[PDB]
Amino acid sequence: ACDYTCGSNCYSSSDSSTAQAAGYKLHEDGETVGSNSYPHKYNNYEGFDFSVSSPYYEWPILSSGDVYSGGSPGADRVVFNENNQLAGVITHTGASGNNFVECT
Ligand SMILES: Nc1nc2c(ncn2[C@@H]2O[C@H](CO)[C@@H](O)[C@H]2OP(=O)(O)O)c(=O)[nH]1
Ligand SMILES: [Ca+2]
Repeated sequence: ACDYTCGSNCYSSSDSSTAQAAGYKLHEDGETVGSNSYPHKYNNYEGFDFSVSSPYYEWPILSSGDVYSGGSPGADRVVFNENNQLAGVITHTGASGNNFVECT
């Protein structure tokens, strides 16, 4: 079973933890990768009720199991805060335009 299901993509806790560690490290170092400059501030326009406090940052989580290092980011993201706490896993899949919906 999946811990997080983003559309058709299946993720376990280990998948999200691994992606998060990568995103947080780049955040600390003040470095970004890809044309969209990840990791970057996630404003939460959607108004998701995250249990942890802002500010939030989004970083891609890939269905291939590999850590994002540039190129196409896909539709899935892990959202973490300044304390390196996981807020949630979101996706553009099943959401209109560039909006997000939570991965169930
Ligand atoms: N839907 C959405 N996009 C966000 C949010 N925060 C930042 N963005 C960025 O705002 C722009 C319009 O959605 C995009 O460039 C998007 O970045 P990503 O596309 O990298 O997620 C947010 O809370 N919701
Ligand atoms: Ca996996």
